[PDB]
Amino acid sequence: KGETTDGVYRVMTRRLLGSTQVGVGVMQEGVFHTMWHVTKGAALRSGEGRLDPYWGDVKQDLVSYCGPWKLDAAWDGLSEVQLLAVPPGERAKNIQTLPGIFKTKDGDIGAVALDYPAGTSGSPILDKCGRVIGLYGNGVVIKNGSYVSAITQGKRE
Amino acid sequence: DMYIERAGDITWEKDAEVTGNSPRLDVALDESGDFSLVE
Ligand SMILES: O=C(Nc1cnn2c1CNCC2)c1cccc2ncccc12
Repeated sequence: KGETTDGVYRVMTRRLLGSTQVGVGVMQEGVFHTMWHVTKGAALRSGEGRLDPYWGDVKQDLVSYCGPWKLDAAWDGLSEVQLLAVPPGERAKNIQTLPGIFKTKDGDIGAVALDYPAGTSGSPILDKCGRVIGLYGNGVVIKNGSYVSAITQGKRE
Repeated sequence: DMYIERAGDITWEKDAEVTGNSPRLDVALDESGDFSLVE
C-alpha cells in the first residue's frame, strides 16, 4: 500500500516549513532500518501504507519498522567502505573512505570521518559486496570542529 | 507526520570520490545514546 522495494529512502516531515528531510534509512527484506533520533519511534507513511515501529533502542540509536533488524554484515577492520550519503534536496552519492576507530570501554567501533547535514542521519555504509555494515548519524565533533560518525550496526536474531 | 521516499539502490560504485581521513578516537557512550570525547 505501500513501497516495499529494497534500497535507500529519505525520511521527510511536513510538520515544519515546507517538506523537511529529518533523515535516511534502509529497506531490506520488508523491514525499514533508521536511527532512533530521526523518528523518535514515531510511525511512518509510505504512500497510503503505514509503517509501525517493531524494535528500537535509544542507546544503540537504532529502530526497525515492520519487523526485526535484518542487517548483520560487519566492517572487516581493514578495507575501505562507501557511505551512500543521501543529503537533503541532493541526489544519493557514494563516497569511499577508510574508517577510523572509536575506542570504548566496551570495545572498538568503525568510524567514518565525513561531514554532512544532520538530515543525512541514517545513510548506509557498504562493504565491497554492497552489504550494509551500518548506518551513519551517531558520533562526535572533534577539536577541528568536523564530524566523525560511528559505523552503527544492530543485531539480527 | 513522517513519510518515506525512495532515493536509490544500495550498490558499491567503482570510482566514487575517495575522501576523509581515518582517526583513532577515545569515546564514551552515555545512556541517551550520545558519544563524547574522553581526553
Ligand atoms: O543530529 C545529530 N545527532 C543526534 C541527534 N540526536 N541524537 C544524535 C546522536 N545521538 C543520539 C541522539 C547530529 C548533530 C550534528 C552533526 C551530525 N552530523 C551527522 C549526523 C547527525 C548529526
